[PDB]
Amino acid sequence: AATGRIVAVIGAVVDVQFDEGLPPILNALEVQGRETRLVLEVAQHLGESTVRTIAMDGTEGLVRGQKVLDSGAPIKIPVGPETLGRIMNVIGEPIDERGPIKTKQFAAIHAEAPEFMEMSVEQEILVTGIKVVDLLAPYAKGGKIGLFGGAGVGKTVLIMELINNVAKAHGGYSVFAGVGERTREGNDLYHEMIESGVINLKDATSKVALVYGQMNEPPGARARVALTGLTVAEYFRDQEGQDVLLFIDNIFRFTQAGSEVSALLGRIPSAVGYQPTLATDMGTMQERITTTKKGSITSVQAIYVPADDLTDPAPATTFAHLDATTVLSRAIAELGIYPAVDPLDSTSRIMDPNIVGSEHYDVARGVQKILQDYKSLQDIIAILGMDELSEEDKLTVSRARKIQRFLSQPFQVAEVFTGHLGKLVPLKETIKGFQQILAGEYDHLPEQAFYMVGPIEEAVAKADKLA
Amino acid sequence: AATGRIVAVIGAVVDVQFDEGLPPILNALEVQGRETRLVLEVAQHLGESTVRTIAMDGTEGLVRGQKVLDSGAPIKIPVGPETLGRIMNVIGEPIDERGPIKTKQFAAIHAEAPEFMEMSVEQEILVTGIKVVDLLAPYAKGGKIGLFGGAGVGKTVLIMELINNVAKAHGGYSVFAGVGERTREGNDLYHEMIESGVINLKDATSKVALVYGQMNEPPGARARVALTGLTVAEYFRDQEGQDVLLFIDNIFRFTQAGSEVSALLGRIPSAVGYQPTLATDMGTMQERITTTKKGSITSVQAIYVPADDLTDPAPATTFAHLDATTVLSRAIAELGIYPAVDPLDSTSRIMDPNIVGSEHYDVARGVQKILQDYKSLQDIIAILGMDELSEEDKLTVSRARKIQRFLSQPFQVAEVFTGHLGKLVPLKETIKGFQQILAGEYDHLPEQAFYMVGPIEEAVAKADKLAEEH
Amino acid sequence: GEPIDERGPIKTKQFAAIHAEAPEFMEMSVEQEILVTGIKVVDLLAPYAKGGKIGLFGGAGVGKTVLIMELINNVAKAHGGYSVFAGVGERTREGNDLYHEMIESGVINLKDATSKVALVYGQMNEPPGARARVALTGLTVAEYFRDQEGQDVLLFIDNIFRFTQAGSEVSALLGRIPSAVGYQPTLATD
Amino acid sequence: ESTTSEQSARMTAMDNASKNASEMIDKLTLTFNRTRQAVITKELIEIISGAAAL
Amino acid sequence: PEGVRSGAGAVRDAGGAFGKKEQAD
Amino acid sequence: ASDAAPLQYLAPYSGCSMGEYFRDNGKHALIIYDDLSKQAVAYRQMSLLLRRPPGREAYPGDVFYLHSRLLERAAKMNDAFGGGSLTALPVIETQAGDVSAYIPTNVISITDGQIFLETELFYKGIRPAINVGLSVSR
Amino acid sequence: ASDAAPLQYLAPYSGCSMGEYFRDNGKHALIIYDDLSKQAVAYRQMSLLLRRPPGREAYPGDVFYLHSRLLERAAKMNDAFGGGSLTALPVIETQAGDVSAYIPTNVISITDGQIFLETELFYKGIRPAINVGLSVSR
Amino acid sequence: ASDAAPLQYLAPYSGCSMGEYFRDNGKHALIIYDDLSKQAVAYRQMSLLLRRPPGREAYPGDVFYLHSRLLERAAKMNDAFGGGSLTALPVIETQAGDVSAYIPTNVISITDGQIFLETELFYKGIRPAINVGLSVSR
Ligand SMILES: Nc1ncnc2c1ncn2[C@@H]1O[C@H](COP(=O)(O)OP(=O)(O)O)[C@@H](O)[C@H]1O
Ligand SMILES: Nc1ncnc2c1ncn2[C@@H]1O[C@H](COP(=O)(O)OP(=O)(O)O)[C@@H](O)[C@H]1O
Ligand SMILES: [Mg+2]
Ligand SMILES: [Mg+2]
Repeated sequence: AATGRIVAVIGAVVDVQFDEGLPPILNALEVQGRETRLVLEVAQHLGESTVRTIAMDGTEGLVRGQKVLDSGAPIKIPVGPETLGRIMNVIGEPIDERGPIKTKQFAAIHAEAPEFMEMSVEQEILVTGIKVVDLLAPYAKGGKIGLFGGAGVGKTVLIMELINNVAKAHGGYSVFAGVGERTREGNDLYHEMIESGVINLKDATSKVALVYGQMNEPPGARARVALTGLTVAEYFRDQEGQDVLLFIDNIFRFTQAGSEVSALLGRIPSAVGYQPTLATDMGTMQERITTTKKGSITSVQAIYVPADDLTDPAPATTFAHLDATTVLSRAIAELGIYPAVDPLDSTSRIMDPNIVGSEHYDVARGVQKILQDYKSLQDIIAILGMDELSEEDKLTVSRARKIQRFLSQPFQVAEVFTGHLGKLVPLKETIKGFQQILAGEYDHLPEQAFYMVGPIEEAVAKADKLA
Repeated sequence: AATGRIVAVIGAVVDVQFDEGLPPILNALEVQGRETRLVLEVAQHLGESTVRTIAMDGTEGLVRGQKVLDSGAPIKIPVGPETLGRIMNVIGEPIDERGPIKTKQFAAIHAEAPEFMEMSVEQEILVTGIKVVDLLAPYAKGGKIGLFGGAGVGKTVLIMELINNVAKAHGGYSVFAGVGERTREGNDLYHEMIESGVINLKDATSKVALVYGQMNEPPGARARVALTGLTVAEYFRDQEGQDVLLFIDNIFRFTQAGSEVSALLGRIPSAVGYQPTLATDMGTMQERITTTKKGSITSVQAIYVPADDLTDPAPATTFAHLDATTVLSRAIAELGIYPAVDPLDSTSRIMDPNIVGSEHYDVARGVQKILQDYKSLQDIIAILGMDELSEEDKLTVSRARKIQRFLSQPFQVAEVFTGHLGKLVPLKETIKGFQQILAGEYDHLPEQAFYMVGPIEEAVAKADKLAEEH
Repeated sequence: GEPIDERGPIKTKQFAAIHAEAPEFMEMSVEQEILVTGIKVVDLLAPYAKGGKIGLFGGAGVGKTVLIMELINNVAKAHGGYSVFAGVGERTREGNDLYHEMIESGVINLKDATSKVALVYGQMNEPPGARARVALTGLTVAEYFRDQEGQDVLLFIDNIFRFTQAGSEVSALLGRIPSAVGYQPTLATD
Repeated sequence: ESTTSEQSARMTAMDNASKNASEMIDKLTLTFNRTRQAVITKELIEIISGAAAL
Repeated sequence: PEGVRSGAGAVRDAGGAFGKKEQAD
Repeated sequence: ASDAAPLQYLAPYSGCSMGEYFRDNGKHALIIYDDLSKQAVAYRQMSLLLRRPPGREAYPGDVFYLHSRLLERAAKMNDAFGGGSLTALPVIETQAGDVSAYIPTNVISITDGQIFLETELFYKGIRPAINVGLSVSR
Repeated sequence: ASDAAPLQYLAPYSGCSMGEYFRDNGKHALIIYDDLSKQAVAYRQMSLLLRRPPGREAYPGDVFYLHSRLLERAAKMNDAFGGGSLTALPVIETQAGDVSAYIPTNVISITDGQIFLETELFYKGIRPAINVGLSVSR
Repeated sequence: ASDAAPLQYLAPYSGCSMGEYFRDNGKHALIIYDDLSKQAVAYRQMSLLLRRPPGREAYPGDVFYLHSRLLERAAKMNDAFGGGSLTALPVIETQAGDVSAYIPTNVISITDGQIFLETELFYKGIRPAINVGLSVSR
């Protein structure tokens, strides 16, 4: 439509000058004279017919005076029912060496959040087969879920266990978006999805689509992948009536990548070096992943905490965008309890008697009270010792130490490097097993018998063998 | 005699350009074309015929190019004996809806401090009726007093009881200034002083003048009301040879107000986000509250400590300007002892054997020694139980606990809270009661008899009733 | 490099600059050896390494100066080497005491050519730029004995910490953004 | 017979308690030092940032 | 002098378990 | 959370101005500001983009005056003006139970009282988790 | 140490390219980076003199990308591309065994396993001093 | 405190120059500096208003050089110069007994000993409250 000239190149920020026809904000531009396609996005209007842009690829080899062409619309990607079983990238180009993607229509990345009158307020429960989540902080259908944890504590093993347990039996479609992670894990996921049968290469019976931008990409790309996943997630919700599952890995890299360019744009840093616009641009992205009167979306997101700190500005503003929280701890993982879920720091919105029933709620509140009481005796035990306690305190210590063991469980996806067998518990058995321990029926068993088992019946047999 | 134009409005800072004459620093300017009165004060000369000013009210509705006039002198306020029983503004305007203040004189709020050869060397005790103050940290006539404390420990109740006890029995006049506080309390004080007869709406026998600027005002006004308050008192000290009283509530807001405009004036911040001109600005104002050879001023000031931290730069640089300090603590208040005065962190300058005698001095030092010795015994009790202690340690603890209770006292302005009538205790009973407890003449009584009483004669009468009701 | 002891000019034959470069890769020794001092405890439990660095944790009242002078004497007797002393941020009173203490022991002689130590002083009341270059002045003197005569040398430094502080003040004066805990950004390369 | 055993047990208990206290006071010091450095760095950055924006 | 030095009454100032245990007795 | 920062900055005053209508006509009203902590972040974002110097934690220099002029508008009028009233109930959130932070200490010293909630009492079966040893009402 | 900072910042990529030569020609190679912490320190020195906003521990905000690029260039090619390989063993030093710092945690989230060496075992005599409880390979 | 900053910055040198007169004429003198911290605050104010780069706790880079010059003019002269003397006793105030702040660490490193005073010994009867454990003269 119109042509410009490059005036300055610094890192991942480029400025262009237009003689006539100044493009509007959020439009895409094309660079002339390169082997591979390179696209720029307009961000600011400076003045004197100049704009400041952000690149989506490497910017080595650019010379002042080079030509830039205008397109006239934002970034558009192919969307439809033929994206199932394929692999895309930031700007919607196939990277699975299988030819072009022949869809009928396209869609733009940037849109607006659903209005106030389109919200739904129904609530139900989702069963995962994991004791801690079902007993303490159950999930829901059409809600947001977050997994907090440090480095090396096990977020992605839990995400793969949830995929294995829930995704297979689902009747709808699924979307997996990977942002700022390892490439070899993506290759492993692709090959195991080929083996299982979710991806079929000889017909049209696939039920998953993949979008990837990993940690080897410049910061411009990593700041835009999640919206590329969101668009293909939203098409299946609006145009078709379907239930969609969306998995996002380390949405924290969406925030970090945005602060690597804030300095180059000429802004004053706010706190701990972060950009001043940290909550608004997160709120813009998060409000689109919702459930409306046309469909449902269930979200599972993994979040990262720098230097094992929960007061950092990045993970401290995500608590307000969730309906269920699961917090992982390194100290529990040191003691050998897997999964390392903190039972005194996880919440859910549907833990009330009128939804889950009275019995479940009473059992959960009793186990939480018992767990809280044992934590307040640590200082005395750590110095004076166990002998100073009375009988009731010793009894509470023994029961709390027995309860802690029974919360661990073996996973099926970890059988390869643990030498065990996976287990899957129904809800009623967990409720009854915790009731029986609370009632004191198993005070004559050693505390080492409640370690890494499934239903309660396996504890008595392992205790019987370990005479 | 000069006229200017507004060229910039940012926040609460305005810039004016003059074409004929340049007003000096610390001058008052008046804006033309508003229904109310807006006043600007000059701060800096920026060159090229421009000044940078600070507003004393809201700045909404201003338009670039609006005319401004020059008055030719600093802020001037009415002063004299016709301002008794009236409420006035930062710039001297009635706010009690009773007509104008008709005096014959005016004064400028920016003056200079007295010199070295005008100071006085006099020290006499001033009895108040409170046991802790009269025993461990006496006050002096013509001295400076500070009341340090955090949020919610009792500064305002104490400063009200000081007024109720000292002000009414005083021949001279009094001034009260409110800086950056709640309006709801300023409504309470006004109606309290009418019932007591100190303020009269019909006769001409008032004794108090009031100046108010509260926390709903822009930072420009909150940083000047104290000078307006002390300018009134200087008149009653110099032009008339009479003793005056001066009460100030939260002088801390005078410093906080100056930190909200320093950045807009183009300054590099100092430590913990304070302006680089803290100590000098505090010192310039504080030096004017003194008792020279022409009159006497007795001042009481309330100081706020943020987050119970006494190392903060605002309260840290205030200890040097005082003669007696009382420190309120939150730990003591949680035991239920009021007033929550810390007995091991209060000081006075006239606590000397040659000024208060030997008996009074020995009693206070003996109390402080046993209160210090009590602390060390509480570490042993944590590990080994109470009963393994020797009998001498048990006697020491029993005496210390009884000494601690006897320092509490019911006030008269707190009858709604506690539900008891107030008490006043002279000095001799205060000395004798502690001397007897230190001797050991009341080792056969329970602790509860020494809680919330006046003299020593009432504790045994309380114990007898407790025995009768058992 | 001018005398401050009121005895006259230092008449020599050559001059050298204080800014130089480290020896190349092909001039290093590929073996490690031991320097023997003649003290039982050091030579038995914590031997010194030839061409190495030693850290001396200590203070006052535990005989530090006697140890310094005894090392100065022993290395000159058993091997035939000279020594250099450098005081970075030196108090004047202690430097006068040290100067007068070295004369009576015999390591400095005022009557003939028998001295063994050369002293370089940078005192506390000098600008920060001056207190950051004294160590290179003390190193340049010993490099002559090493290269032009082929002998072994000993070098002492009063305090290595004040060398860091003096260099930390210059960066602040030149207007550079401070690093962690208020140190210069070039802490490791200096 | 009983008194001697009581004394000989109390001595061992009072030895183990001091061992545990010595173990705790060693981690608390390292935590204190790290926090002390972090406070200085955080308070210097603010002054630099507020000086640059003028 | 450089390190952390304790004083008298530090057990009851922290307000941990031992302080309340001391108070109730 | 999807609206622009100026709207979140302007919202509480727009509601106080609606509450003041009843106060001046002899009627009584109640107002609630949910999460006052989230207005200060929008004010800080709006001020920084206007090239104003930062302060502590990059907050503007007058965050105290932002709330002081807001919480002073609730009052009880006498009979000459009608007898109306207006009541306020702000809300604040703290990080890891730290009440001695920057923002909370400002708003503690303005109001007439406070109610404290704790997690340890929440998990011990005490619901609602009101700490009666610290809550006060002046 | 005597070399300038940019030379201590360019070094690893230069070795990585020489290693990548073999990987694409059907051969196998191994590379050992002695210390990435000193490279991080050198990069921090370079950044501050360019007057860029500091962050945690005065490190720039692009430290993660600096190592993420480097350690992603070791892979195992398939048969159609030749079958070569490249293996990497980075080394990092800690202070008083603090593994919850910025750079050590940053690097752990990149590699595929870690080996822990303790000092108490080294002092008591166990050499090599490997903590079997913590060391892991995926 | 009512005087300008430059006078509070010039005061100690003027008093040292008066005492240096006795030292050069065979007599002895003694000088006492009260509150050396307030001179440093007065000096910091001018440097902050003159647009010089700040440092740790906003002090300028040549604050150590300001106090090292002052305290190096006390000496004992030999017989050729007469035999005079000059002795100094500076005073410094600490916050919460913290001896690792910026200015006390500077001043402790220049002088020849310290006399430490405490408040716990004051209220148990030991007056003057001198702590013999942490006091020394070299
Ligand atoms: N359920 C589990 N059972 C056994 N080991 C586990 C489990 N979860 C995590 N781990 C340990 O954690 C490591 C993987 O961590 P990872 O899931 O990659 O952490 P993150 O998700 O934070 O990157 C494995 O090597 C394994 O030893
Ligand atoms: N005898 C007493 N003296 C002082 N304060 C008391 C007394 N009895 C109860 N209090 C409580 O102490 C609180 C102190 O309030 P106030 O003086 O307004 O705090 P501040 O000192 O912060 O101004 C009052 O709310 C009151 O409930
Ligand atoms: Mg992972
Ligand atoms: Mg008050």
